[PDB]
Amino acid sequence: GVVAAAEKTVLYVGSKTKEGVVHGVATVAEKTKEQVTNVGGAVVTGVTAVAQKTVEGAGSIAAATGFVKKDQLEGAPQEGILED
Amino acid sequence: GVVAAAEKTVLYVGSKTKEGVVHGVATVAEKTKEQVTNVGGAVVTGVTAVAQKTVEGAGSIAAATGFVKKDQLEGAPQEGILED
Amino acid sequence: GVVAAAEKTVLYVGSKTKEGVVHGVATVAEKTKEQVTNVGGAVVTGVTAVAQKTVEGAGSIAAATGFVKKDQLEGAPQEGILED
Amino acid sequence: GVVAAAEKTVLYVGSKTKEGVVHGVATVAEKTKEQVTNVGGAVVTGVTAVAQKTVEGAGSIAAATGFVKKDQLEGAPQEGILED
Amino acid sequence: GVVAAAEKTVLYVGSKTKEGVVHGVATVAEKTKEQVTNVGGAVVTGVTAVAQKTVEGAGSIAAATGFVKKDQLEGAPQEGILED
Amino acid sequence: GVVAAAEKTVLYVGSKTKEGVVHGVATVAEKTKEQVTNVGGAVVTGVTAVAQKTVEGAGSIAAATGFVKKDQLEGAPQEGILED
Amino acid sequence: GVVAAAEKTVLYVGSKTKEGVVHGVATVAEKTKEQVTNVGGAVVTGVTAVAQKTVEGAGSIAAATGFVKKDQLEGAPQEGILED
Amino acid sequence: GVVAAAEKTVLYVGSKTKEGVVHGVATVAEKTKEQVTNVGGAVVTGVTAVAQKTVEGAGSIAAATGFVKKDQLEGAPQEGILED
Amino acid sequence: GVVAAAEKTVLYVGSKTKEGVVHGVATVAEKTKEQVTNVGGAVVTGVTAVAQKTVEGAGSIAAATGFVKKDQLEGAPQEGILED
Amino acid sequence: GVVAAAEKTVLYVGSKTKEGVVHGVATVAEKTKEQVTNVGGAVVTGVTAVAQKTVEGAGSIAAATGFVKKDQLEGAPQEGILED
Repeated sequence: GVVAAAEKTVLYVGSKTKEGVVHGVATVAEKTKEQVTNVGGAVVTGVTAVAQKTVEGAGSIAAATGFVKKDQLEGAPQEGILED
Repeated sequence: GVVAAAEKTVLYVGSKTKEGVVHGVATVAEKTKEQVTNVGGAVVTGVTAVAQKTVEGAGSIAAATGFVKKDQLEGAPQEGILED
Repeated sequence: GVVAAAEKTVLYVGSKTKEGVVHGVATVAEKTKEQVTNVGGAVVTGVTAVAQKTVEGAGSIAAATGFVKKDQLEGAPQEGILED
Repeated sequence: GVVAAAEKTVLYVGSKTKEGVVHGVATVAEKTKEQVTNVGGAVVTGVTAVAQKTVEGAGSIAAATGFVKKDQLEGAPQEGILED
Repeated sequence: GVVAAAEKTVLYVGSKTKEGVVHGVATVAEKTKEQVTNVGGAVVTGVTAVAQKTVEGAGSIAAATGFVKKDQLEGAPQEGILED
Repeated sequence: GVVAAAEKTVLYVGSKTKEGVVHGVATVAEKTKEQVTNVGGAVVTGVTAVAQKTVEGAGSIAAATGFVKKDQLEGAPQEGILED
Repeated sequence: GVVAAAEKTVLYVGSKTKEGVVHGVATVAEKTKEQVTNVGGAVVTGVTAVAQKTVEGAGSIAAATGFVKKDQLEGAPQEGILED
Repeated sequence: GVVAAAEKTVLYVGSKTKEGVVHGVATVAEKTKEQVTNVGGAVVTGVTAVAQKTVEGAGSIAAATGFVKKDQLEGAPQEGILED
Repeated sequence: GVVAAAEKTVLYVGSKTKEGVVHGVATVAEKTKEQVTNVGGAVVTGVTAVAQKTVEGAGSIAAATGFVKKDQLEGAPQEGILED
Repeated sequence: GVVAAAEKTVLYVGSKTKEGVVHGVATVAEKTKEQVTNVGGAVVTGVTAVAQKTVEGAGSIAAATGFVKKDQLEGAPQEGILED
């Protein structure tokens, strides 16, 4: 793996790794408006400076699935009515 | 793995790793408005400076699933009525 | 694993690892408004400077599931009526 | 594991690890308003500077599930009526 | 495990680990307003500077579940009426 | 000056002023080193969250003058010798 | 000056002023080192959350003057010798 | 000056001024080193979140003057010798 | 000046001014090194989030003057010798 | 001046001014090195988020003058010798 060896008989020996890293982030937001309206699904908004490492599995960042329907032998409606 | 060895008979030996890390983050938010309205699902908003490491499983950050329906042998409605 | 060895017969030997870490975060929020209204699901908002490590399981940060319905042999409604 | 050895016959030997850590966080919030209204689900808001390590289980931070319904052989309604 | 050994025949040998730790946090909140209204679920707000380690179980911080309903062979309503 | 008047025959009348004010300050300092060496002058360091108001005089914050020499009818030496 | 008057024949009349004020300050310092060495002058360090008001004079915060020498009809030496 | 008047026969009347003010400041400093060496002058470093108001005088923040020499009818040396 | 008047026989009347103001500042500094060496002058470094108002005088922020010499009827040397 | 008037017999009347103001600033600095060496003059470095208003005088931010010499009826040397 990540090994460092020196055999003396100034000196520098080094091994370094980086996986899933986020450095310096600077952000300014002044006059922001955000509306979210959902009825029967999934919504993901506003994800900033996120890091991850997964070894023996599934890695997911900002993932949205509306719905999972695995039935066996009723429906699944959604109704976003808006009027004026 | 991450090993460091020196054999003397200035010296520097080093091994270093980084997995799932977030450094310096600077954020300013002045006049922000946020509305969230949901009826039958999932919503994730505003995730900042998050880190993770998972070894023998599934890693997920900011994940939204509306609903899971695994029945066996009724429905699942949602109604977001808005009027004026 | 993470090992450090030196054999003498200035010297520096070092091994260091970092997994799931968040460093210096500076945040200013001045005039912020937030509205949340949900009826039958899940909502996650405002997650900042979070770190985790999981070894033999599932790691999840800011995860939302609307509902799980695993029946066997009624419905599940939601009604967000708003008027003016 | 994390081992450090030196064999003498200035010297420095060191091994150090970090898992699930949060460093210096500075936060200012001046004039913030927050409204939360839920009827039949789950809501998580405002999570800051949180760290965790789990070894033989599931680790979750800021997780919301609306409801779990595993029946066997009625419904589950929710009604957020608002008027003006 | 975490071991440190030295064999003499200035010297420094050290091994140190950190799991689930939160360092220096500075927070100022001046004029904050917060409203929470729930009828039949779960709400978690305002979690700051929290650390945990779990070995043979499930670790969860700021987790909300609306309700668990595992019946066997009525309903579960919720009604947040607001008017003006 | 700052006056407020109301003449009735909900009401709000208000006059407010702010001069030399410092609001919410959050600061974290983790591993800081500072060396100061002076021989014949003035040094000012590390001034944070300071406010002042002066009306009929001179206002000064973090002011350094090396020396004032107003003689009338010897010298003024300084010697910062450093060696290795 | 600061006056408030109301003439009735809910009501609110108010006049308020602020001069030289410091609000909420939160500070964390973990591992800090500071060295100061002076021989013949002035040093000011580490001034935090200080307020003042002066009306008919000179206001000064964290002010350093090395020395004042107003003679009339010897010298003023300084010697910071450091060796190794 | 700053006046507010209302003449009734919801209402809001307001006058407000701000002079020399500093709002929310968030700062993180992790591994900082600072060396200062002066022999015969003035040094000012590290000034943060400072406010002032002066009316009939001179206002100065972080001002450095090496020296003032107003003689009338000897010298003023400085010697920063450094060697290796 | 700053006046607000309303004559009733929802209403909002307002007058507001801002002079010399600094709002939300977020700063992160991780691994910073700073060396200062002066012999016979003035040095100003590191000035952040500073505000001022002066009415009948001279306003100066982060001002450096090496020296003032107004003699009347000796010299003023400086010697920064560095060797290796 | 800044006046606001309304004559009733929703309404909004407003007058607002801003002079010498700095809003939201976000800054990250990770690995910065700075050397300053002066012998007989003036140096100003690192000035951030500074505001000022001056009415009947001279306003100056980050101003450097090497030296003022107004004599009347010796010299002023400077010697920055560096060798290797």
